[PDB]
Amino acid sequence: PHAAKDSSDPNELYVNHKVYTRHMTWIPLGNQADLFPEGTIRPVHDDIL
Amino acid sequence: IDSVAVLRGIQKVAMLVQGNWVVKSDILYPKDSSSPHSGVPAEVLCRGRD
Amino acid sequence: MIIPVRCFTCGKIVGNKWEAYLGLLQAEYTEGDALDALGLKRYCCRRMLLAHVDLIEKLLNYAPLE
Amino acid sequence: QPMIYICGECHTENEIKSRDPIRCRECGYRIMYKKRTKRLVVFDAR
Amino acid sequence: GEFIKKHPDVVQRQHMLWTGIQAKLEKV
Ligand SMILES: [Zn+2]
Ligand SMILES: [Zn+2]
Repeated sequence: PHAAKDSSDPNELYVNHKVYTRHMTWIPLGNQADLFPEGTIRPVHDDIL
Repeated sequence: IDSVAVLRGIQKVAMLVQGNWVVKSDILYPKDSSSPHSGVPAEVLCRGRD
Repeated sequence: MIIPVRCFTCGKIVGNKWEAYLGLLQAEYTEGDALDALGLKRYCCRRMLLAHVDLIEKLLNYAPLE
Repeated sequence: QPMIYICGECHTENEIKSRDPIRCRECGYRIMYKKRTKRLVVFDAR
Repeated sequence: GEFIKKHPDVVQRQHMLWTGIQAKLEKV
């Protein structure tokens, strides 16, 4: 909404331009969340394009 | 060639940087210019070149 | 289109090296030096990047959008 | 009951249902693309 | 060696242009 008007780089132009595995949201079922602490259930490296 | 008139002409089309005349951006980029290449579209931002 | 997720042989994970590899090229290392910095010793990995062609930046310009 | 396509190069809902000659609501374009389904489908990670 | 040619007023004029455009670019 408030990007600069020089409008050079797409990164400022767009929000959610690049999708990254870090965007994943865990969906624990029932006792899964209780069994395991957070983080340990994740995409391992968080950096993948 | 008229060495004086040509010097009176270069000022209209070029400017000296580090002892060498660099062509003026505003003549190198006519007023209807735009990002032409196979990359990001953009307006006539000679600001960056200057 | 986009860079693949892993090396075709061996199998190392590579989908998080194109951004940084281009960033280092944007630091004017030598391409081989960029690979060395990213730790691609096996040449099957080296080829995976050096011979890549990023098209999606070309295509998405043709992408229709309101 | 009403139907919703989208026009080329403006992508505006043209909302066409009659036997009328097809025509964008605002553009002069004469081509339009159906919207993607809402029904969910599946794919296999192999 | 452009200074071998006696027209030192040119550099002052170029500097005036530089100062103007600098005044324009400093607004960033
Ligand atoms: Zn490999
Ligand atoms: Zn239209």
